[PDB]
Amino acid sequence: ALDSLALDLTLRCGELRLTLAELRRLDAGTILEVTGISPGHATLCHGEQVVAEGELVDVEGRLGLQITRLV
Amino acid sequence: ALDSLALDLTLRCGELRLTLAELRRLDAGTILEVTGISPGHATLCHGEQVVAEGELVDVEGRLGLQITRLVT
Amino acid sequence: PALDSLALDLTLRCGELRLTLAELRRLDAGTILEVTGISPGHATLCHGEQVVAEGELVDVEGRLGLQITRLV
Amino acid sequence: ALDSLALDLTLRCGELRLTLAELRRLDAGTILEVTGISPGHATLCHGEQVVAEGELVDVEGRLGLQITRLV
Repeated sequence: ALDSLALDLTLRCGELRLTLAELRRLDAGTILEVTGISPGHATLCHGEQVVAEGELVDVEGRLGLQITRLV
Repeated sequence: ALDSLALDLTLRCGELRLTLAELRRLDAGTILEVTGISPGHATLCHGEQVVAEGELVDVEGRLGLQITRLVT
Repeated sequence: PALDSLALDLTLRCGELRLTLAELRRLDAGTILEVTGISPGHATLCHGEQVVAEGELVDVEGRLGLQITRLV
Repeated sequence: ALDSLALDLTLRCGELRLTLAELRRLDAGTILEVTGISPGHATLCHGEQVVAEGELVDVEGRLGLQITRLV
């Protein structure tokens, strides 16, 4: 009777800090380096809490997340 | 001095909805369908708010975000 | 500001060297010339002969990138 | 004019266009993508005139330009 509770989850595929002044100054075409993550890796999140780890995969041209570890 | 505010940003590579039951049935190997983003793309987020859109790139093995648009 | 829209043709500069006309005449394929001004992996961003930024050369999926280390 | 004339040459290892507004807005740590060149390639220039092409080489820690084509 709560098993049916629907959770909005997001894929967190990197983390970084910028100052507000830095963020205001970003232009299209510039690349931000996002250290701390293996490229294509994503964490499955509810808000700030991690629920699962995964890899971004191609599914017939669509984006999929293949779960590698439940957390 | 507010320009000096350090913001914790995330790269968001999509979203999905799962019930508590589904989240409980979830195991290694399961492929979940992702919505809200074209593949190879990501948004730059402060909490739940988008501040930019971009494309994921590889920079000598490190992940990069090539900004395509600032949400301003 | 109207001058903000000014398109500048900037150059990546990977150092410099001085040759006499005789030397440049003698210069054949395969010769390695010593470079001054930068150490390997570095470049300046240049407008004409004016340095406007310094940075590091990176590879972006087979493309050249300049990672800015300082704006001048 | 004589063979003893000394030319100040530069290594051009890429070209790009930014507006002044874009250039004003650049921050340390951001990456600019420089299309139209193979990484490590450089042209040897007198002003805006190409006199040679080559590859950037590391020789015992020191930067060199290995000449591939004379112009």
